[PDB]
Amino acid sequence: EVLFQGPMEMILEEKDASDWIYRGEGGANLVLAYAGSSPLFVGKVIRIQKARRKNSNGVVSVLTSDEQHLWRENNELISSPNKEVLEQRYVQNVIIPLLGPKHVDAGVRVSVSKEFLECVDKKVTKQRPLWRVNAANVDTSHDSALILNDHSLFSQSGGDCISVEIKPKCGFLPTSRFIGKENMLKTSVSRFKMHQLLKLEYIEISEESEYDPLDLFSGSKERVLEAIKALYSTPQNNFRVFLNGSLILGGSGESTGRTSPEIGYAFEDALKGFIQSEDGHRTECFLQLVSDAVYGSGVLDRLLEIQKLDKLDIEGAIHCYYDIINQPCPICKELSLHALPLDESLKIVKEYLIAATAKDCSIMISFQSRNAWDSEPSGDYVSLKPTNQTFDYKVHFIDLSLKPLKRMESYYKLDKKIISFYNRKQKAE
Ligand SMILES: Nc1ncnc2c1ncn2[C@@H]1O[C@H](COP(=O)(O)OP(=O)(O)O)[C@@H](O)[C@H]1O
Ligand SMILES: O=c1c(O)cccc2cc(O)c(O)c(O)c12
Ligand SMILES: [Mg+2]
Ligand SMILES: [Zn+2]
Repeated sequence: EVLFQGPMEMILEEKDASDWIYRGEGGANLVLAYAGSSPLFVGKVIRIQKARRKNSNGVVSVLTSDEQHLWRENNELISSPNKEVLEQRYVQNVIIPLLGPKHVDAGVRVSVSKEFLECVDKKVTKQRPLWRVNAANVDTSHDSALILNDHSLFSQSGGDCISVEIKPKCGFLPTSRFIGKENMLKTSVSRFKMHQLLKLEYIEISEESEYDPLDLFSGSKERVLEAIKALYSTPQNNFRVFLNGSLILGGSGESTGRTSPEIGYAFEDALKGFIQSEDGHRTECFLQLVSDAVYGSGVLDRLLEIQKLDKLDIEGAIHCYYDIINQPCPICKELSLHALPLDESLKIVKEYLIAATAKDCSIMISFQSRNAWDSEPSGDYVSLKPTNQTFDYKVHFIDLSLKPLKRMESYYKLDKKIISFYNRKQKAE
């Protein structure tokens, strides 16, 4: 019998920085994969908050007063001390009751020192997209991070692990009575298709995408495989494929261009030893695999129901927003929405923000080939007949983030700019 220290929370220090390597980033977070030898972290990633270069006391504020009231239904949620606890609690107490816990497993919090976040910042700057380093770096005045399972790995070997990420976007067309007569194309063209035109105007993509979200969310196995083939053709930032955690198709921390014959030949070859098919045929087999696992899993049906919590479109919901923040409505100048009880205006706005989490999130699908000698069977698999192979798979949601109340104004101005530009571009017959 020996004396042990009393329980204490783990803090990561300069030593532990080198055990992580750049994986990717979006607008809010940097993500790193564990390249070390500890069993705690094998097959994990860490999610670190970026800084884009407070209440009535000078003390910084986690949620604004309006946000505390909007989300007051859960007392723990609005009591969150930092953004890491807020995100755990949002996923645990808001999202998982709506999606289920099978395809969601929130993270585990961990503390970090300032030198750790200075190491990670210097470490990754070389592998980040340049316009990302222009706009944001690691927030080194923070003291927490989130640990999560690495969903590009099937097993927390003797055979490659191949996985895909799909950012599916909004899969339905609005039916709101609050969409004005001039804007009726919003009822027949998807937001994603109209948005493409504006992205081209701003040099953010090089070609219009072939992908249509109404296909992927249709419930038709023919339409679904068609969407997967369009994603492969024009991935932009909606499709990525990893081999043992390393990217082999799509953009790194950013969107990318069309799959050229040269790209396709390289990808066709990277699939050797996962798909057992003669040369020039593995790609066709792999896209059927992804399609079958997306449709067979069923995960998109419940996701679409959360998106449809946006019931009035932003053209309706924006009026409830201006009641919430006790402001004269700039849009009007309507005694319908503005005559609602406070509690109903609040519910509409809150469900709008929840819908946005589901319109903005991603799905990661990892695969295990039973060809490998150390594979283990499960109840979730796809049988590839043209290849006489069986692949087990897992599906998980990522980026289930709480949206800030004040972005409501941004949502409205982008929408107005999308539909106006599309309207103009089509007038030119
Ligand atoms: N849990 C995870 N497992 C594996 N890869 C992940 C995981 N979470 C994020 N990533 C990768 O890192 C990227 C950025 O993460 P994300 O949380 O979307 O950042 P942001 O919140 O800034 O959009 C993702 O697009 C994905 O490729
Ligand atoms: O393209 C995006 C988009 O089209 C819509 C909505 C949210 C996004 C959020 C991100 O963090 C990001 O990097 C994006 O690239 C997008
Ligand atoms: Mg993201
Ligand atoms: Zn109004």
